[PDB]
Amino acid sequence: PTYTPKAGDTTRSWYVIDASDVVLGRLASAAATLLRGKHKPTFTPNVDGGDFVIVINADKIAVSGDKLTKKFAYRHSGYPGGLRKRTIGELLEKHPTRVVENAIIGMLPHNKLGRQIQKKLKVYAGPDHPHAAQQPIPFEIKQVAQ
Amino acid sequence: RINAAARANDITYNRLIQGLKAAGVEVDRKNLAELAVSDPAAFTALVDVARAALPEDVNAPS
Amino acid sequence: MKVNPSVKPICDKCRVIRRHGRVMVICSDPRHKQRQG
Amino acid sequence: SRIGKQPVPVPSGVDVTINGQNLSVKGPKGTLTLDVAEPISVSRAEDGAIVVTRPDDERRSRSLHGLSRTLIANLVTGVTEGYTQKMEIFGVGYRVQLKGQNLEFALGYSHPVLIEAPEGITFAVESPTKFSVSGIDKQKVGQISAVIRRLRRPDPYKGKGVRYEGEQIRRKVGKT
Amino acid sequence: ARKGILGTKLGMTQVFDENNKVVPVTVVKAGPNVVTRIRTTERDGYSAVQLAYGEISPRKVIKPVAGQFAAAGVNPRRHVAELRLDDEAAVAEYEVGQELTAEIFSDGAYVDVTGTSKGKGFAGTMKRHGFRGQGAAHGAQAVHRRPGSIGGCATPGRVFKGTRMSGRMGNDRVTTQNLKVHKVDAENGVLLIKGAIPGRNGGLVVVRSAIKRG
RNA sequence: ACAGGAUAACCGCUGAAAGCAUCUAAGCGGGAAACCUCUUCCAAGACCAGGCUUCUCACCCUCUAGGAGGGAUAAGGCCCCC
RNA sequence: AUGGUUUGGCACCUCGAUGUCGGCUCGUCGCAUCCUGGGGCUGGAGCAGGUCCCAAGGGUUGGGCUGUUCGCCCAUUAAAGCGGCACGCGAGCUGGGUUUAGAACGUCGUGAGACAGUUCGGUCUCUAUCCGCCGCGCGCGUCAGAAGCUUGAGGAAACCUGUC
RNA sequence: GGGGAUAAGCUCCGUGCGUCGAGAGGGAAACAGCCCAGAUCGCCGGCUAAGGCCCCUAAGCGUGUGCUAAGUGGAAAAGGAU
Ligand SMILES: [Mg+2]
Ligand SMILES: [Mg+2]
Ligand SMILES: [Mg+2]
Ligand SMILES: [Mg+2]
Ligand SMILES: [Mg+2]
Ligand SMILES: [Mg+2]
Ligand SMILES: [Mg+2]
Ligand SMILES: [Mg+2]
Ligand SMILES: [Mg+2]
Ligand SMILES: [Mg+2]
Ligand SMILES: [Mg+2]
Ligand SMILES: [Mg+2]
Ligand SMILES: [Mg+2]
Ligand SMILES: [Mg+2]
Ligand SMILES: [Mg+2]
Ligand SMILES: [Mg+2]
Ligand SMILES: [Mg+2]
Ligand SMILES: [Mg+2]
Ligand SMILES: [Mg+2]
Ligand SMILES: [Mg+2]
Ligand SMILES: [Mg+2]
Ligand SMILES: [Mg+2]
Ligand SMILES: [Mg+2]
Ligand SMILES: [Mg+2]
Ligand SMILES: [Mg+2]
Ligand SMILES: [Mg+2]
Ligand SMILES: [Mg+2]
Ligand SMILES: [Mg+2]
Ligand SMILES: [Mg+2]
Ligand SMILES: [Mg+2]
Ligand SMILES: [Mg+2]
Ligand SMILES: [Mg+2]
Ligand SMILES: [Mg+2]
Ligand SMILES: [Mg+2]
Ligand SMILES: [Mg+2]
Ligand SMILES: [Mg+2]
Ligand SMILES: [Mg+2]
Ligand SMILES: [Mg+2]
Ligand SMILES: [Mg+2]
Ligand SMILES: [Mg+2]
Ligand SMILES: [Mg+2]
Ligand SMILES: [Mg+2]
Ligand SMILES: [Mg+2]
Ligand SMILES: [Mg+2]
Ligand SMILES: [Mg+2]
Ligand SMILES: [Mg+2]
Ligand SMILES: [Mg+2]
Ligand SMILES: [Mg+2]
Ligand SMILES: [Mg+2]
Ligand SMILES: [Zn+2]
Repeated sequence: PTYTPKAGDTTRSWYVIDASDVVLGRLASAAATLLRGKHKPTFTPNVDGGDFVIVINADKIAVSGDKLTKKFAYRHSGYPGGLRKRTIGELLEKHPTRVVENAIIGMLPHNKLGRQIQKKLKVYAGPDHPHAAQQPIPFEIKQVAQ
Repeated sequence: RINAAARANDITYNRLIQGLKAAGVEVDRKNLAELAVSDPAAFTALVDVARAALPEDVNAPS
Repeated sequence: MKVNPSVKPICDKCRVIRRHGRVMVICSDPRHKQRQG
Repeated sequence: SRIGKQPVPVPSGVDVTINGQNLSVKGPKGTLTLDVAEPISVSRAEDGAIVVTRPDDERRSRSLHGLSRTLIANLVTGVTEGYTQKMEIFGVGYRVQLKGQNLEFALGYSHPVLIEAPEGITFAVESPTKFSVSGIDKQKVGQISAVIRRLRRPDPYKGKGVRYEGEQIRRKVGKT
Repeated sequence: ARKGILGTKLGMTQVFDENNKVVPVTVVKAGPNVVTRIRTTERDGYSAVQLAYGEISPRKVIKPVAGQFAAAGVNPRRHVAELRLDDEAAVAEYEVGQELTAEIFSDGAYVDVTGTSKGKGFAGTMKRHGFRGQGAAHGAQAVHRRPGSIGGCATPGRVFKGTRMSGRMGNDRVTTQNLKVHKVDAENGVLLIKGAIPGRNGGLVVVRSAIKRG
């Protein structure tokens, strides 16, 4: 019998990650890995082992190429011809957090356990957060050289 | 689980397996995972063994 | 603004230039002005 | 590129201070500041000359060396003596004058047309249908020139409308 | 700035112009509104003024509502409704407990009046969305007056959310824009407006400076 | 509707690559019932369930003390009537 | 070369049932745009055109004739768009022809009958379970409980134009 | 290969062709017929084929050398282009 994690025995932790001048894709991938908890060696798909990750200053996120005017986030309200058209520039101008939020919702397991994990992520626009009472630990994403 | 443990110990799972084999260990991934979640100290020792058994150059054509 | 896929300098004076991928040719003779596409 | 390779000379009555990638040019006619593309650099020659430096021999540097050199030559020329762009209106009932910083025009439109002068540019009307524009920055001078040129549509038949000095208009006449 | 007032429709009438014409007009008794709260952006999230008007017996009014009014420092009001400001300029000229009257309006200013529409009850499609009635002879079979075809067929194979069909109509907020004002009362809070504003005699109407024209 | 912002096509200024020329690859501009707002309505089941006021804010019992089970109610709500 | 719309080929789905043309009501989408909007060029004096580019927001006749779709005609408007949507839509209606049973005409057949020739009349069923959709309610959660007021993510509505 | 138009998931032949039919498993999302490969049963063991190794999803956000600015990659021609 292998190991499966208990209900409350699982442990969380808080990290804050600035997004200034960070590549959107790489930041999203690292955030999703940490969110699901794959870094932890207690990972078990049925029960999340992730950590509350808080993203700060999300308006300065950067993307490669000329995407800044040719990325096309989509959605449809629900009625015929209710298709909605938007670009990264407009999205950042009007509601920034949505960019990273959509990026990571795409990565998370689209089942409901993933819909839940989605909760434990929070993204802000400016370099400040009312979550200062949880002592988040700065977490700069790095690669294992090889 | 093994990949998670190796990365937390600063090594990639494939390298852990390669070094472990090159050292000629006969333990399998079930025991690997159970240890990795039970005795991080033993997992650390095993990863040091794997790294030490890891040759100097990894890109050598030989 | 003659629009078509084959663009070529008409007289010895036309110029062929590029702009945002849409290659167009320009000349003092306004009639020559043609883009590609 | 090799256009920008030549050394741009600094006139005596000129001041230039550069920090980082930004540069500024001071003179009797005003001060202009611009930021150049990061990859290309530039040094201030001890002999009163301007030398723009391209860190590489590839696309960005090869293209931008001469670009920066010509931009600096243009801005130095503007801060030393400036530029002028005369504009004459040929046609009937075309009244053009200068009242203060703004401009009032009579181009035949049923409503009066007013153009607001951007800062740092000076105007003066010398003839009822002839006048010039005196400004420091070639960019603004040309921008205003084009803006007030476009207040009238192209005219091939009579050539009516505002036009530049050295501009000539093609002739066309219809039979019936 | 974006001033506002509540008021009641008590009837509606016509006046005879000095312009020598004739104009229908609605009686909107604009009782004196009372400011019972302030919306400071720094501490609430925006700028706006709280408003209340009317008279209710204290036993007819809820205890919490009475307490809130008392903390406001004004007598009880029959309902509560608050209008928004566009800048703190008009904000600084408003103060809790202040009384507001119809005087605020200078004649010649377009106005906007809005309030609950009439109670029409559940309505057939033809009346509701202005359909056309089918042929009532030549052989209709219990279909003289019903909607009829409703969408595509197997493509989209659905009924297209948004299709306008039968549904209880009326009795909801509605606004009429750009109504000319005609006469402002001062002594007894009355206001006369050209046209026919939505609502009902004894209904509640909120008036404000017109948006479109000014 | 007006107005505003970023655009289509289109029109441009200063510009080397390529001593020229060049609306452009650096930059800066104009540019339409098209897009986003502006106008009106719905709208915190927005599960990320928001924010602002005002009122009732402490009497018990018991089980076996771990938590839980049996009552007290006011603010207000319901029913009732017209 | 493109699209899959017309005439077509294949017979893979449906013969223990997939109702067919028009009309009526209702629409919905694409854009190869009919007008309205913005441009380039003219063999564009102007008005008025021609042509090509961007643009789908909105609007886009009524009658006489025939079952008609279509089309012609009359007379208007800025226009009277092209299409996709089971040649949109009969568990919403009509049955006018197509499409049974009578009869008849011409024609083929000695014949009985027949004729994508014509001509007259000829039963159109369903109380909505689910999805769907238009409205209106019940329960619970929003972390002590209540009455109010909201901010607004987020949806919806409207968006036409002539004449002087 | 015939016919069709070198069109059809078309039709008609040959294959000591293959597979499905009468075949489970993995890959190409989904997909008998295409690719890898034959399910006696069980094992909470290991090595591999095709295909893959940033996340959904297991595996290098690997090593070194070059190309691309087109989201080409991630639908297409005649022709055209400092
Ligand atoms: Mg009505
Ligand atoms: Mg009717
Ligand atoms: Mg009947
Ligand atoms: Mg009847
Ligand atoms: Mg040039
Ligand atoms: Mg030029
Ligand atoms: Mg809430
Ligand atoms: Mg009560
Ligand atoms: Mg068949
Ligand atoms: Mg079949
Ligand atoms: Mg069948
Ligand atoms: Mg049957
Ligand atoms: Mg049918
Ligand atoms: Mg049919
Ligand atoms: Mg088009
Ligand atoms: Mg036009
Ligand atoms: Mg034309
Ligand atoms: Mg169109
Ligand atoms: Mg529209
Ligand atoms: Mg259709
Ligand atoms: Mg049909
Ligand atoms: Mg239809
Ligand atoms: Mg159809
Ligand atoms: Mg039915
Ligand atoms: Mg049904
Ligand atoms: Mg029939
Ligand atoms: Mg018959
Ligand atoms: Mg018979
Ligand atoms: Mg005979
Ligand atoms: Mg015979
Ligand atoms: Mg009969
Ligand atoms: Mg029938
Ligand atoms: Mg029936
Ligand atoms: Mg039913
Ligand atoms: Mg909103
Ligand atoms: Mg063959
Ligand atoms: Mg066959
Ligand atoms: Mg077999
Ligand atoms: Mg198989
Ligand atoms: Mg599979
Ligand atoms: Mg076997
Ligand atoms: Mg999955
Ligand atoms: Mg993985
Ligand atoms: Mg590799
Ligand atoms: Mg690498
Ligand atoms: Mg290399
Ligand atoms: Mg592709
Ligand atoms: Mg190609
Ligand atoms: Mg060629
Ligand atoms: Zn030419």
